[PDB]
Amino acid sequence: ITDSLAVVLQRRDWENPGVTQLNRLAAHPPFASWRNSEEARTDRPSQQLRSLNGEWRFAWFPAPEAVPESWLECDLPEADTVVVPSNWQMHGYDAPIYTVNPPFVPTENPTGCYSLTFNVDESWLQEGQTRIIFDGVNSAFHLWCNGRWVGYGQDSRLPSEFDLSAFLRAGENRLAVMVLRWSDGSYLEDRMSGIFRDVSLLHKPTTQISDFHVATRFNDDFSRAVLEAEVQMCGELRDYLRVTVSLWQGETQVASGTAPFGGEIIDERGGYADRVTLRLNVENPKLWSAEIPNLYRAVVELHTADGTLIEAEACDVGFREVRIENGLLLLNGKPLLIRGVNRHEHHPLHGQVMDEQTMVQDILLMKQNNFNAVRCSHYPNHPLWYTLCDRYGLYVVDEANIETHGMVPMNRLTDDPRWLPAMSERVTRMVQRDRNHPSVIIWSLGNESGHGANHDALYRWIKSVDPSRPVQYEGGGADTTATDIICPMYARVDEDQPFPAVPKWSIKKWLSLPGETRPLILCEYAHAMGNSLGGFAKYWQAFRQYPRLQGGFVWDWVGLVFADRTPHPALTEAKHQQQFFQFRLSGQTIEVTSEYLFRHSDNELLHWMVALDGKPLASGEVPLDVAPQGKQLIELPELPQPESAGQLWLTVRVVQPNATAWSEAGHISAWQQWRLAENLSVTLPAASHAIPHLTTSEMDFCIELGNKRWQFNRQSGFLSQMWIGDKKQLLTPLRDQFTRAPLDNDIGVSEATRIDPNAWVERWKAAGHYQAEAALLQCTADTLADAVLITTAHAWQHQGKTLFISRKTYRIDGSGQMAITVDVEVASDTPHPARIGLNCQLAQVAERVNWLGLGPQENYPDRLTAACFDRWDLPLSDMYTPYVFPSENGLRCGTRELNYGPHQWRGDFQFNISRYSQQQLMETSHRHLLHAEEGTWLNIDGFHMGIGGDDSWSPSVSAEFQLSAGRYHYQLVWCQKG
Amino acid sequence: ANIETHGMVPMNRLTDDPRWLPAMSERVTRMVQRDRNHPSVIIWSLGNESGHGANHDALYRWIKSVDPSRPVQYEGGGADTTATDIICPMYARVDEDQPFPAVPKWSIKKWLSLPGETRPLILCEYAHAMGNSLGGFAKYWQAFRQYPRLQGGFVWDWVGLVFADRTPHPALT
Repeated sequence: ITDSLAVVLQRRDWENPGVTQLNRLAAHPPFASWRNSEEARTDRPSQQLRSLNGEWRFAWFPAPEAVPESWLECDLPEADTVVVPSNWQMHGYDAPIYTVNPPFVPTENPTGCYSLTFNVDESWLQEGQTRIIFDGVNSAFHLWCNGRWVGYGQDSRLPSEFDLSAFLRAGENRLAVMVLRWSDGSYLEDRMSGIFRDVSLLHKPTTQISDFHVATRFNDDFSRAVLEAEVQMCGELRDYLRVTVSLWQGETQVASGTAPFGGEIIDERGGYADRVTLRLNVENPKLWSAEIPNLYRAVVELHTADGTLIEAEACDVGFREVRIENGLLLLNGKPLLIRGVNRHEHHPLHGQVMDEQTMVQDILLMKQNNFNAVRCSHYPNHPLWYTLCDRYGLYVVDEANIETHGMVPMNRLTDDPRWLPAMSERVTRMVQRDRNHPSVIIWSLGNESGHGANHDALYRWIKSVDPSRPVQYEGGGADTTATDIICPMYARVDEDQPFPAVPKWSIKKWLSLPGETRPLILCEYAHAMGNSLGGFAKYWQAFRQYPRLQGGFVWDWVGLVFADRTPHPALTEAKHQQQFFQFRLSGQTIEVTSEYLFRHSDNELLHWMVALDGKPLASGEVPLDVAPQGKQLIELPELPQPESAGQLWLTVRVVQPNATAWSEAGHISAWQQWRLAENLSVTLPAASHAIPHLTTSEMDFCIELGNKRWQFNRQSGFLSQMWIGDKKQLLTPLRDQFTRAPLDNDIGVSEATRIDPNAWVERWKAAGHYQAEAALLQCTADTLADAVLITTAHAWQHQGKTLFISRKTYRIDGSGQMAITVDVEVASDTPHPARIGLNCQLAQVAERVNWLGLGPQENYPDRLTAACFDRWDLPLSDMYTPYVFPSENGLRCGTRELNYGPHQWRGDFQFNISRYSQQQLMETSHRHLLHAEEGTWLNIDGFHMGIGGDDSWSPSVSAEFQLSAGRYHYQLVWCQKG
Repeated sequence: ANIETHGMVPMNRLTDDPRWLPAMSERVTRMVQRDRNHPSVIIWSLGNESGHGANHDALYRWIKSVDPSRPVQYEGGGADTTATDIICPMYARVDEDQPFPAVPKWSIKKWLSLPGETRPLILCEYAHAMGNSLGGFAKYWQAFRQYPRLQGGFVWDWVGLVFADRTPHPALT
């Protein structure tokens, strides 16, 4: 018959861009079909919305032409039971991976056959309309109900609704869903097939609310608002039908309106008889923002003239105005600063199935790290996400599910009018679904699809239908006519990237180009792959200095956190750079500037502390009373002035004494540190009575002092062994190190098969930095009046070229201390080294690492503003960052003192300490393959290269963070317990 | 024009007074009447350091009516008033803002991109050459070459960059 798979799978609707759906209902805001208005007002669950999530029968087939006809009537015997909201590649049916003919898809199209057997009660079948809703099905699908074909759907990321009234019988019914892995829609979504979102049954009355959308208008000072609500009905029109729209603040009704159906005259033929526009006046409305997410409840009742209710719908309403004025994006008249992050829908252990608790955890983490905006990365999200962003407060950019980055002209589809219908569906249905949410402030036309005329047409469509929101689009150079905002991807603060026909100007230069008036917000910046986010403070200095630089979205929230939502160290950096209080020090006065636009600092307390080399001396706490965008002066008490040598540090932090909806009591939101005053140590070490004794064989230099011994290998010139009593302290000799295990930013997109030679790791490998051999040049050993002096000279050579020369002096005096001075010259023509330091493997393993230096968390020369100077004590495992792909990690900069076991190192250095060598980190592909080595590897660097982070496919370490000086000096004193 | 009232304490006390409009108008109109035929003259300047009054706007409009072939520039009242076709700051810096009250000296890069600003920027005075000076000149010229609407400037005091006997200062190199 006509419902057999032979007839249905004959036109190949999945290989036709002109067919994106069959028998699919219109798009609309989410509906519950409440039959009592009190349940709609309180958002209570509706008896008319029945979830079909749960156990479904599933079968897998290599191609759609391999499914037996009997599947249409009876469930297959070998079918496996699954939970329907899921991806079938989480169950071992076909292999998904991360990674040609625009209309055609491969003939071997993996096919999932879902089926459900369910009861429909008689009341639903007696009257009204029953529909099935698929919140998301990846690629395309065909639907059968009790063996009769219903319809066809595409656009995985938006709901597909089908009228099931004529197909449902009494009692048991069977739904059969054939889901294809690829369709023509895959060319706009350029894996992970299946029914990955919720499946529901909705019952509406015969006459019903088919649509409704709300808008807010304000006077000049936002003290008066008009809420306009347009309501569309479908069904049989009657003269007694009424629509009431009521607005509620809590349990208090603030406005209400009622009217029959029939709108104003639109043109010569009249108006809409099935539509009604109600206008509600709200005096002094509580405005919605991310800082204070004030919400109202709008209840739309379709009833009769006498008063019996037919059906009720409801939504949350936020009174807020978004507009671009004089080149500035304003919310409620104030210029926004977007502290945004890009976020994909990725469950920690369920693929693309997003549940409520994961969303709440993510929102809490983002708000706790000073994010106020989120970008729906390249497709519309679960509808619950927008509700949660309304309720907690987060600016949302809603993005159409259009992504054609694989195209070689890259606008081949988006400049073709034959693809205009498919793109128009993906834009219009998203706008029709999500236009009522106050959190959604910007529409995005999609991601990386070039710039065609379809983009301009859809941009103009959105501007006509919804003028309340700006439209942004990155594509064709991030500044085309299809965007209201210049929205570059990974443009840099100061350095231009003049690519042909799509240059990435520096954002400062981009703002001032001839004729350019628009605000600039980066849709993607600060790529967080691996050990990254160097140079973030430069971006935020630019954001705060330039009015039309209004922020951006950091790429990949999850990423800034691990899959289990464990935070990356760079997240701390972001939290510090995006904090809402800026601090200035002048003498003994702290100026606190609030970066809040709307809220007073009513839950803010300023704690301060003064410390000398990590030892606290004075502290206090001052309540903050700062108006939005205002300033508060805090005069400090007379600060201590110690006579003891050391450097005075003043730390201030902002604490929230009370808990909020998103933070616990005592939450730290902002902080800042200053150097107050330094006293130089002029006290001399008391002269010792003993003198270290030197013994010289041809093999080694041996120095003895009490129970301590130092042995230098004369063949190699390096300190080879150390003895306390009779215990050897070293496993590997202390030797110069100029390389690091490459980071994701060092590697770039360089591949073993496809080498990119501009990458840092490629330049280091070609120069022979990893294969350079140390050759001893001079070695002298002398006894002074009160010490022993060892001097060595080493040259590193590769293929006849000297890359580095290291000259070192070792002074061992009568107190047991060993001072090491290192002077290194680097050839100007070799690539700048990743580091200049010393490396050794300590024989003993200790539980704790103590250090007077910067920050508790890993910090680097170009990512260290969020670290504070103090005395830190951590477990050894806390000194290693478990990046998925192993690399150099765990460095602590600005370190004056390091204590590990019985060993102390003093000076001015960076260090990392771990159980993994740089060699093992380089040669291990995944972090689970790492194995702890016998002792502790210590890397003490005098100098270290920046890590970059602007992007991960080109060098991004700024010149001020490269080791280009050519000559380098450092000193470190090594002593033991005594 | 030979208009310079930098000693005034409101500093636009004379140039905002209509009783001084005739005297200023003579100094502007007679200069334009004398020098309008020279091809080397490409920009008219309304004077130096006189605040910003309504007389400046009136004389700017006069020049635009009489001689539309040349742009009119004026530093005064913040170097970006309605009496100038060019943002012409005095000694504004490449990267560091100097936010003085009511006459801020923005960084030139920031000055270009202020909301609503469309004009080119040319510094009428920069790189003060008193004594051993001209450090940071390369920063100015890196900014000039990077930014299209940063179109250069005039170094202060040719003679100065040279001594009185025209012997060259090292910074001239």
